Amino acid sequence: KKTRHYFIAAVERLWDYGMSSSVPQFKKVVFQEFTDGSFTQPLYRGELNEHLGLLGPYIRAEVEDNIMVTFRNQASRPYSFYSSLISYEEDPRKNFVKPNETKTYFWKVQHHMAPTKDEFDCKAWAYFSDVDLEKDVHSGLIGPLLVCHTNTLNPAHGRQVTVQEFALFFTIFDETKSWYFTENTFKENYRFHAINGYIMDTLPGLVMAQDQRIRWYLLSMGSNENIHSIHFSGHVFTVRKKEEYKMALYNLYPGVFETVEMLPSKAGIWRVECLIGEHLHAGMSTLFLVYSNKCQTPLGMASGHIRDFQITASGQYGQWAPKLARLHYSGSINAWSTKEPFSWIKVDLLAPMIIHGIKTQGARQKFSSLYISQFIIMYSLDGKKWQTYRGNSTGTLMVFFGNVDSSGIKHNIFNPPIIARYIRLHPTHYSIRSTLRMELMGCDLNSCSMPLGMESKAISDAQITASSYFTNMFATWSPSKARLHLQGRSNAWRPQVNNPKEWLQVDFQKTMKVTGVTTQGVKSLLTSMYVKEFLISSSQDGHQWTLFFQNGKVKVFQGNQDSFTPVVNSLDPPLLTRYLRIHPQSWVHQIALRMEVLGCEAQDLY
Amino acid sequence: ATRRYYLGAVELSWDYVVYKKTLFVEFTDHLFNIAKPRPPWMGLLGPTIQAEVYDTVVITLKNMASHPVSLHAVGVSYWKASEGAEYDDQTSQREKEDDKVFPGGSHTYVWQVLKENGPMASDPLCLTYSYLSHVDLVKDLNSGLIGALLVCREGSLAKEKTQTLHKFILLFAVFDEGKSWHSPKMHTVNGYVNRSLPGLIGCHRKSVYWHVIGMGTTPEVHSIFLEGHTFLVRNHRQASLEISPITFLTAQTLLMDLGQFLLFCHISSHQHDGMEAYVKVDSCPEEPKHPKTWVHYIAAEEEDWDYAPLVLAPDDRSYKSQYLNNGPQRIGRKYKKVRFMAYTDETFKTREAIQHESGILGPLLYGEVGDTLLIIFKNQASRPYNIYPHGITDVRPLYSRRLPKGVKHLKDFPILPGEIFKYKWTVTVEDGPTKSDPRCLTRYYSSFVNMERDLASGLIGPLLICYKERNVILFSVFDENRSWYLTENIQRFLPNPAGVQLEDPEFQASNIMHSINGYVFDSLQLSVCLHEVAYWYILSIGAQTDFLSVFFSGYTFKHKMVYEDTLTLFPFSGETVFMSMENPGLWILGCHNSDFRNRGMTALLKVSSCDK
Ligand SMILES: *[C@@H]1O[C@H](CO)[C@@H](O[C@@H]2O[C@H](CO)[C@@H](O[C@@H]3O[C@H](CO[C@@H]4O[C@H](CO)[C@@H](O)[C@H](O)[C@@H]4O)[C@@H](O)[C@H](O[C@@H]4O[C@H](CO)[C@@H](O)[C@H](O)[C@@H]4O)[C@@H]3O)[C@H](O)[C@H]2NC(C)=O)[C@H](O)[C@H]1NC(C)=O
Ligand SMILES: *[C@H]1O[C@H](CO)[C@@H](O[C@@H]2O[C@H](CO)[C@@H](O)[C@H](O)[C@H]2NC(C)=O)[C@H](O)[C@H]1NC(C)=O
Ligand SMILES: [Ca+2]
Ligand SMILES: [Cu+]
Ligand SMILES: [Zn+2]
Repeated sequence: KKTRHYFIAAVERLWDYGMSSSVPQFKKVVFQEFTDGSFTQPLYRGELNEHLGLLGPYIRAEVEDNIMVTFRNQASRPYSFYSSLISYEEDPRKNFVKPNETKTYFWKVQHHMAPTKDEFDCKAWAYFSDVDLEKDVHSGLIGPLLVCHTNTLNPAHGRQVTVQEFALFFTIFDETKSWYFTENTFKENYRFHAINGYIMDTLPGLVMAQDQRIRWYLLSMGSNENIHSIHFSGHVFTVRKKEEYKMALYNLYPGVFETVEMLPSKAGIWRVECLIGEHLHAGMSTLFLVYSNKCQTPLGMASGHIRDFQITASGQYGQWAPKLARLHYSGSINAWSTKEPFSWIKVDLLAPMIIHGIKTQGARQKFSSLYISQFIIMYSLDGKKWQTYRGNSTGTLMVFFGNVDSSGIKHNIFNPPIIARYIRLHPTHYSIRSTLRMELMGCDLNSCSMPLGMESKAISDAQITASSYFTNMFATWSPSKARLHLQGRSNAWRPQVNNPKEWLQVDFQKTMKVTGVTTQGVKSLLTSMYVKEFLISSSQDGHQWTLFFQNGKVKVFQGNQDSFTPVVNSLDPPLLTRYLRIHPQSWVHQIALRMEVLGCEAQDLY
Repeated sequence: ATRRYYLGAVELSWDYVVYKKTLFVEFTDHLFNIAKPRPPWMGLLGPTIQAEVYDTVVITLKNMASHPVSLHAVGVSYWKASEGAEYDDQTSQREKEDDKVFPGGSHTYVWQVLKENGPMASDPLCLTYSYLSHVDLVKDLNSGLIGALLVCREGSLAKEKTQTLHKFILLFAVFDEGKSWHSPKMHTVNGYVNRSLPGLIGCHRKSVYWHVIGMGTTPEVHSIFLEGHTFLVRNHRQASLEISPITFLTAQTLLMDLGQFLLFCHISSHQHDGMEAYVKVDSCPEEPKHPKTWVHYIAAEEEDWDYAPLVLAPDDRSYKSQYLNNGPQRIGRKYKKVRFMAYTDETFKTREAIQHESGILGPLLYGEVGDTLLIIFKNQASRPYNIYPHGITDVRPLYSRRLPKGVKHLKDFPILPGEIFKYKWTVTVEDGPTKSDPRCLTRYYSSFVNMERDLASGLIGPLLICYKERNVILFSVFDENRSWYLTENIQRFLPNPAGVQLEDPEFQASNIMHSINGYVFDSLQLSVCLHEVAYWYILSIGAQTDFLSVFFSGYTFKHKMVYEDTLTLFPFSGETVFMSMENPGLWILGCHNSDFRNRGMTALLKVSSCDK
């Protein structure tokens, strides 16, 4: 069993919560995760622990283990380390560390500082400077220090692994305290109702799956007001203590670090708030996304659904542009490439989105393997100030592996999943030119942009009929053939006569939330038939249809241009329903429809 | 497996000559109207909604108010067109209609109750939660929008009819009336103030269950007691319920003895604020090794007291020299008090030795279930004082019941200066620890001739009721400002005491001694042998108004089979802990309240090697 070793220091920063949709300074002090004894590199905080915020880092350990925290006061005033557990030797009694000074504390974890067989796989414990047990908090020094059961933390790979851990900490930050009374007495203002130091909605980092159970490490701290009654909207938890108890609200007293586990409900973007009125409309709300990852789906660099703009380069080699950068682009006139040294390429997904993985590619030249070899990823959720991706516990940032040939097709998954509007890919090694075809794998925010079954045959056969259909002694263009990919004998729906006020009808079994529809044509050895333009009516009851308007507009949808090519329309307000019905207005040679539906499960019934 | 509730959000008019606001309610209509006959005591409380662990509740809200209001349930799940709260659903309006129902606005909700949302293996039969308006909280709570929401295992009054348990819904509400749509202040129990609220009845032999909801807008806390009677939470004997900010807990009473009993809130400044009502208990018809006698002779005794012994910090330089270092108008350090001292026999001269360890406290009363204490108490001192213990329930004078002379209860009966009285404190499992309980619960004994003068004058000591199978820390603030002796002390400790003034900004502080065991300012140290392992019976008592957060520098203690960092002490609770204690050095045991702990209020703890 191991010696955990932590290079931690105490740093001075600016603090703010000058949001994301004028603004105040504040020299606060924090615990900073450093790197070698030199305290030269600080350890870049990855997507992993983005949420810690104002906290210093997770100091983790198993029980039979040792902890060693070599600590450096890179600050202005004297501070200390101190937790409870931090146990000494024996025969002038105690300590603090002066500025520009290093102290070391090393001690064996006992079962006396661990979780009982009855608790949870880990227990959280608090650490903070005890130079002024009161002021050296408001100033900014607290972190969590987790003791875990043996064989629970994963070797080398950082710590734990099979549950996502998150540590929330609720205080009033009152900068009348804080050794830092610089400044830019009258009567009152600076009370921050902060969760890991983020007032109103600021706390940025709660990305978590709709499977993995989460344990949340909860802490309050100080002023006898700090009695924060914590709620997790539409979610419950369990508590350790004697036996396991199920609860929906847990009250924090000062100092009581509390470990609770939960398995999250339905996917989406929810809140955690201190339910005591005043305390809330003072800033406690803070959000978390539970995404599904049974929703990975192509972001549409496949089909030109990501239109020819919204893809940029650092530069390019002649023509051989990005744009031509889509996965599978054919011809040898294809894919982005520069021989310029350190290039990059960027997609505006034109909207905030979860992106689970990128698929990468090369290109033949004459007889010249042309592929991107190694690369890293950057991304932004706004546009201006960017970010680098360090997937799970790695080191400095996560290095990806591209192709090793002109057509091989690496699909690197975003382990923890990137959460951006924009995504930028910079090459680090290459074949002979950094060359790239690629598709993005992702899904919208709310995890609800998925195939609804038409193509899946997931939607039943006679779960669809239409306003009539063509059929004769030979063919049968049954409505039940309107299936996005279906290769068949006569393979699509077609009505018998061609009518402007014609339709095809899908009965969703239950009530479904719709993102949009992907439409299609057919070839009949005859000619290409497709629908050019169309309208959606929806119902609810079976016979009472209220057609899809857009904003006074009766939304006139933008259909295909060929036999093949799935072309897809999003929905203005996403459409809750049981009854869907596209309405071919003007077509090409015939009305002909293959098609699928996009979306998922809503308030099923009333 | 399905439960529709026709709920509506009406503004009516409150009280039992004052106040009037908007709150929840029943109705039976299909379109809008009257229909919902509501029972006595669910005061203003929105109707109690109640489902099982597979059922689906379907509240159809009507909002009849001029208020914009919602319907936010806690502890049950839904999609994002129930929940009824507005942030970043991100969703379309048929998905944000729940979030804020506008005045005149009917919109329906749906909650389900998955194997998940339901009550754990070994907790309660129904978990206590509740619902509310989540659109201005402070606006909405305070006006009257909170219904009781109960989630429940497979057995229930709408499936499994013979659930015949006796159960009320206690809502301990601090309603601010100037934070309403007031454009002032009630402070109740179910909407009933001072002590109306009829309901409250339990059957003599059997037991009674409370679904408790703490509610308020702000962190102001409570300590609820029910006369004579103790509680069950989780599974621990708790003799107070301790209601916080916003607290759903679910608790049991079991009422022997017929009568009427007040429950209420012990904390000081709430006394008149009138959160309290009566519970009665008359008989329903149903089908119409061998224990010891623990004996002590205890006395009330006027000694002088030194709050900070060997330790001076000379010069009025300080902020401590000011509580201690006596001055032109500050008694400081040394006051005349009246403690319990323990003597040897029927006569009272000569006793067992004073406690550097457990300072001001009277002697340690102990007794196991079955056991009987036997308190012969003499009062040597100038005021009628007495002894009652809190925790225990069987306290009669020794040879009879019929409590002497006039007094309808013994706690109030005063022992005259110079008389002796013989008391039998018999102990019974039903006021002692359970299997879950830290098997040896801490408690205290005092003088109820003037609940707190008689305490804040010097009269306490500790009491341990323990199971039928020592280190006492007491966190006390003594307000010498009203000792009974205050006056006497002044005419003896001060520049010939003319210019008096009891009331006085700064001076008044000089006499408020913040103390562990009657010792202040890192005076009182404790020795222990490193490795020697200890039970510590800690209690805040007479440490006026607030809660505590006790410390122990560099030490972890087992509070109720779990390992902790810092224990939390309400008013007149006393919690009992365990020191796996092999960590050497000088450790500053104070409290990580840093308000108090430099008004005095810390001790030191030395851990080092011995030789038994
Ligand atoms: C990035 O870093 C994070 C950790 O911080 C990790 O991210 C992902 O985490 C997952 C959780 O460990 C890993 O995948 C698997 O999850 C499956 C969950 O499904 C279970 O379902 C059953 C019901 O039948 C339940 O009882 C369980 O509690 C689960 O909910 C597991 O199946 C799986 O565990 C395995 O089970 C198989 C069964 O075939 C066994 O043969 C095997 O012994 C094993 O225990 C596992 O836990 C996954 O590591 C990871 N995924 C992704 C796409 O990122 C990763 O560690 C990091 N990702 C990297 C490096 O790519
Ligand atoms: C219940 O009634 C009222 C609260 O509304 C309390 O009345 C007190 O008495 C005075 C009389 O002048 C009032 O002005 C105040 O409302 C209170 N004042 C003081 C100084 O206490 C009363 O406390 C309550 N009754 C009980 C039994 O608790
Ligand atoms: Ca909603
Ligand atoms: Cu709070
Ligand atoms: Zn109260």
